[PDB]
Amino acid sequence: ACKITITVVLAVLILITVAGNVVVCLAVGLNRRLRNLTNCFIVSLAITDLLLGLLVLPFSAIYQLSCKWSFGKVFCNIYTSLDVMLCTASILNLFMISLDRYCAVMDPLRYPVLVTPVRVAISLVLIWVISITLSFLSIHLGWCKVQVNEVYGLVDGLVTFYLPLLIMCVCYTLMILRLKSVRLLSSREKDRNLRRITRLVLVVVAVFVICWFPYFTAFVYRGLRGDDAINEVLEAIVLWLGYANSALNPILYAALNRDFRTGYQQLF
Amino acid sequence: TQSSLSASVGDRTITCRASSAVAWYQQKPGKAPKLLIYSASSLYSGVPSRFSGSRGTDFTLTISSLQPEDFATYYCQQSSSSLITFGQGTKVEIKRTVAAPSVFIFPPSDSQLKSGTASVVCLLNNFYPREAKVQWKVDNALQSGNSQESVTEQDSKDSTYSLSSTLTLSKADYEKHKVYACEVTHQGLSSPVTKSFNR
Amino acid sequence: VQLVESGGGLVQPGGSLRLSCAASGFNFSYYSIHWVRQAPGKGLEWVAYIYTSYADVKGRFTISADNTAYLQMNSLRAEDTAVYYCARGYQYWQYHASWYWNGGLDYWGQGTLVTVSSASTKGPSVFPLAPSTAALGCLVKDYVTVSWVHTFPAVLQSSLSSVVTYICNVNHKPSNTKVKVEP
Amino acid sequence: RQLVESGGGLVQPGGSLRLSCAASFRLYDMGWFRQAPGKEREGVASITSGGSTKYADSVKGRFTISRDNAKNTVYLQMNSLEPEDTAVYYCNAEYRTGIWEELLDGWGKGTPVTVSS
Ligand SMILES: NC(N)=NC1=[SH]CC(CSCC/C(N)=N/S(N)(=O)=O)=N1
Repeated sequence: ACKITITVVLAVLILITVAGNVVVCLAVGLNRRLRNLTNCFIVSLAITDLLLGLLVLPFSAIYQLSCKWSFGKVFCNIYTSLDVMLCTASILNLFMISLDRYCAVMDPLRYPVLVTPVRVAISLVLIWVISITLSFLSIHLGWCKVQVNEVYGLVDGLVTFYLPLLIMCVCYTLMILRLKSVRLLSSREKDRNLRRITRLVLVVVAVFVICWFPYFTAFVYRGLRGDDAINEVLEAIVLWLGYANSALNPILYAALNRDFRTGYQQLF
Repeated sequence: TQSSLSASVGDRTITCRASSAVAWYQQKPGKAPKLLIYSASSLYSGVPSRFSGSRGTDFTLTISSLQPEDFATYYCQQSSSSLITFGQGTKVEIKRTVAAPSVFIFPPSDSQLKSGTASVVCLLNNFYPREAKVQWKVDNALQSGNSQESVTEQDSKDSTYSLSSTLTLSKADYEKHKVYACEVTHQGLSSPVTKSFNR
Repeated sequence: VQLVESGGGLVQPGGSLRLSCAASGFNFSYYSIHWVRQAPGKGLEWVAYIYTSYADVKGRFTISADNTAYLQMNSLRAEDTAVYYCARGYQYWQYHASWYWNGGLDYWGQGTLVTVSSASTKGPSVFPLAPSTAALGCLVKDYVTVSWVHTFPAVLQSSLSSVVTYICNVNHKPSNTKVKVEP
Repeated sequence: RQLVESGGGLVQPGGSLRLSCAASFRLYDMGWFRQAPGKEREGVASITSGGSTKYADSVKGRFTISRDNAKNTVYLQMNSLEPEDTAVYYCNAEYRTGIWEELLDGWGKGTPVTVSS
């Protein structure tokens, strides 16, 4: 009885993640209006949540329901490395979009000159190269479950999640303070566009942080107080709560921004 | 509530007894009323200074010096809770010495009788002022409800009026009676003046 | 600032007619438009403004605005015949209006004649007023332009007379009717 | 939100009237205009949140504008009132409903002033 319900829930989650990410990709690519330099990061995030669903999620589902691993160590290392790489390739795209918004808001009239398209291409290429190199030089070279230890496990929690979070919080606090202080930003329509896009980015970032904070807190604690310190139910509830964010993001994109809603309505 | 004022050029006051402040308008014969005073005391832009408005509760319009142009009807306009209402309006006019009407009685033409309608016309010519009374006596009996009066505007050269009063009678009724006359009473006339013809 | 009126024409008892006002040169939002009626040979009378009110014409009349204000009249009667005027005022005149304040209607148009008569063209009859200075004249009845001197204002029966103290030529333009006075 | 205007009354020539406008996310500007019966709307004064002020040529040297930030109340003090100053003085406020919202404008109902007595 319970197994049927959980399998249906997992199938629904995978379905929503795949369908939503393909919808975002199709809408952004097809419609000319929605092709802008800020949406390059959003499409990258869409690909980075498309792959997690297409590949990582089905195996995690099988493993969770069956409760046994059978594919073998050779595949298992690929699956954990891939899983690790996609997380590193999502916490860097969020950083770049937040840098875009800080650059636009804090220094208006210089946004076109500073954020050149070549720079955006360099940023995406660098982000993927660093993600893949780190994932396979911390998977192939050492240091199915992620294996916490003395320095590898503790260091990753502090450097990957907690460090970008505080820079992003400082950037957003300053951006909100300037936004409140100033009266007119850049034409009235331009001001409203900047404010609405800033709201979109701030809500996507806050949703990501709220979804992934419990898992990383557990990850730090398991290093601090032992691998088996926490229960299994607490260990596996957080993972799925973290994974739900990929499905959740397309709904946020459509609801917050009118252009996404229009493009989706045209598409289907 | 405010009827006729006679004044010569260069003579100085209208009154529109009511507390919303009144506005005064001016209109010449067959044209568009203009604004003169607003808020009971404020002169409209571009208006001669002669007009002034004074507010007790009985509002008064006043003209300091009359001009040939300044000869028209004047209107007061008082607001209320949610609907405004214009005054009955008074009408200045040119003073001129008294004159006496010249009475002419016209027998119905043969052709008009041939159609079947009889009209008796009493004409008062070059009489000042406007006020007068015309009475129709047929066979020494006063008639009512069968006559109409028309008055001309002041003449340009002599500032005098003419009045035509027309009696309409059926041709059969005209044939029945023998004596038709119109009696005119005026300020100048010492006694009623009667002109008579005989069918 | 220019105000124009249109839609005034011959009507019959119980009829309906709608009059529109043209507004030019000013921002329509900040103003109220008034309709003022002067009956022939009578004083000025106020009907309504366009926030709507009507004279106690209440019910029969409707007012609306789009830079054009429209007044709709229903169940028209004989008394309704008059010249109608369109005027401009402050938007909240009722709120502003007080013992010390009355803005007034600064700008006026030219007026439009609304004639409600259940009648059709009939031939004017011209008759010689034979001299019974001896005055003589011509009479025009049951119909106007009269040419040869005093011409009296036309009267409305249940007619105008021209007297000279000689050929009288009477021309009625609508009917194209064209018509010597001696002892 | 409602802009309440007051201080309108009949004033003898040479009198002084202090007007007051009360507004009930942020208020950026407040202005005063005068509209006469045969004349167009004319600016008389405007004040920013900082407190910078500009005046019309006729108004200059007689009208002063100041802003109370705490209570969101502005006032205009008219001195040396003359019959040319007869008009309905209208209040005007610029405000933002929310941090992400667009800037909007507000119009008062008008306080009528007659310089006569
Ligand atoms: N980016 C980076 N340097 N490190 C990490 S560690 C975990 C992580 C999220 S993906 C690993 C999710 C997983 N297999 N959890 S578990 N309890 O082992 O079964 N990124």
